[PDB]
Amino acid sequence: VNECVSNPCQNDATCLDQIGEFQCICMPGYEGVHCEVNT
Amino acid sequence: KWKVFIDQINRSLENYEPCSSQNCSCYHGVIEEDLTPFRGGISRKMMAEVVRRKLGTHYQITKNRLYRENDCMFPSRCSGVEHFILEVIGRLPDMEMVINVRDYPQVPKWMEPAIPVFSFSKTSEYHDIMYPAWTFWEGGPAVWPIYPTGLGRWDLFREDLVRSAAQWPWKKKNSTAYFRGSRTSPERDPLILLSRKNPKLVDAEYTKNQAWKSMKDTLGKPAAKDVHLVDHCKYKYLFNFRGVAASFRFKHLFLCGSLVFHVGDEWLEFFYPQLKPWVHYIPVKTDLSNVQELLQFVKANDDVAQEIAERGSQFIRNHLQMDDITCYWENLLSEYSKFLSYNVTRRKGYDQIIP
Ligand SMILES: O=c1ccn([C@@H]2O[C@H](COP(=O)(O)OP(=O)(O)O)[C@@H](O)[C@H]2O)c(=O)[nH]1
Ligand SMILES: *[C@@H]1O[C@H](CO)[C@@H](O)[C@H](O)[C@H]1NC(C)=O
Ligand SMILES: *[C@@H]1O[C@H](CO)[C@@H](O)[C@H](O)[C@H]1NC(C)=O
Ligand SMILES: [Ca+2]
Ligand SMILES: [Cl-]
Repeated sequence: VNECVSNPCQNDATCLDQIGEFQCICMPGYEGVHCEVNT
Repeated sequence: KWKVFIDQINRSLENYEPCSSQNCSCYHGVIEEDLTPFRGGISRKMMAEVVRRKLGTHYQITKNRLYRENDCMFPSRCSGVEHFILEVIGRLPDMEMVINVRDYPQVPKWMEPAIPVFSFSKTSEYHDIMYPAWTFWEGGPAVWPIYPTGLGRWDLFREDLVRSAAQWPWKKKNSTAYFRGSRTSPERDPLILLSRKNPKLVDAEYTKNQAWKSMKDTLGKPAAKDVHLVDHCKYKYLFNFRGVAASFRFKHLFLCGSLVFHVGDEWLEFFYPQLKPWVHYIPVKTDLSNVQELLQFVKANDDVAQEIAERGSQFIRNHLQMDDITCYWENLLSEYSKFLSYNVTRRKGYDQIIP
């Protein structure tokens, strides 16, 4: 399963599907695993 | 000419046992069924195997305190689960469990012996134990721009949907069936294709999700704009499909007061066994082969269609409240703990989940 299909990334971040893993690339101003934190 | 469906509805109502409970006991059969594979007991060795295999996030409860391994693949989903566990932990006995926060279940039924993993969705071909999904509090899909921090807060969404339903009484709703979602299962394709062929019959369009790579992911058309669930309520007929597993869409559609068209009968959440075809919603064949006949039927039997929609709305309104979610967590974990055949000891390095 591509974990990005269920939109784990908040605040219009980009989701990258890695080997059975995901990464959220935040818009500037956001941080955290889900880009949920305001920097 | 509708006798066949009419008789099915009469039959289904004759079979129907309404839940009269004021608590989540409506669902106790689901707990009993999901724990049946573990009635011989869950050994320490079995738990070590689940943990070793990284099928989920390892939680422990001792002395009414919650502990967890460091790693959680989806922190917001762990946070949502923790919200409910912490609400009820003052009344929970000592236990430990592995809670899978991925979309897909982890324990196929042919695995012997069965090992215990909690997942939000399964089919009867899995031995995972269902739990109320994280999204009842937080961590559901972050659909930009409508749910920028993730679909959650069921308590608030309930209020918004009931208010929207009041703005769209049945007789004012639009007769074109409606769906807005992404291509998380190809089982959705026939509806989008029917919509493109017959847009007065069905308005079904693919949005994009965060895994989008090309126009293939929307069947060769520009992605549709995302539409808030409260803006679904103006439509009489709302479709629901599986995605990777079951979808969070389903519960919301009932509260519109609209008639839910539920496609397939394999992928479940814990509350689905209490929603009954023809009592609470219209069942649609997995392949959509009877969808046009069903849409003609409801249009020609609008009184019956409204009765079904009202029953489904009332069931979610009365038996899927936030308190039902908390209740189910408490009853599920209390019953599960009875099958641990050993005494749990907190693991070295597991921090406490506060507060
Ligand atoms: O335009 C949209 C698209 C999606 N969603 C909601 O976002 C979640 C994810 O929907 P999607 O179809 O992308 O995937 P699913 O989880 O249904 O497989 C579901 O609760 C949908 O109801 C929504 O409210 N409006
Ligand atoms: C839950 O409701 C059932 C009746 O539906 C009742 O028998 C039971 O005692 C109730 N439990 C609690 C704890 O209120
Ligand atoms: C009902 O909704 C459909 C699909 O969105 C739209 O094409 C149609 O014009 C609407 N009909 C009325 C009478 O509003
Ligand atoms: Ca992935
Ligand atoms: Cl996933």
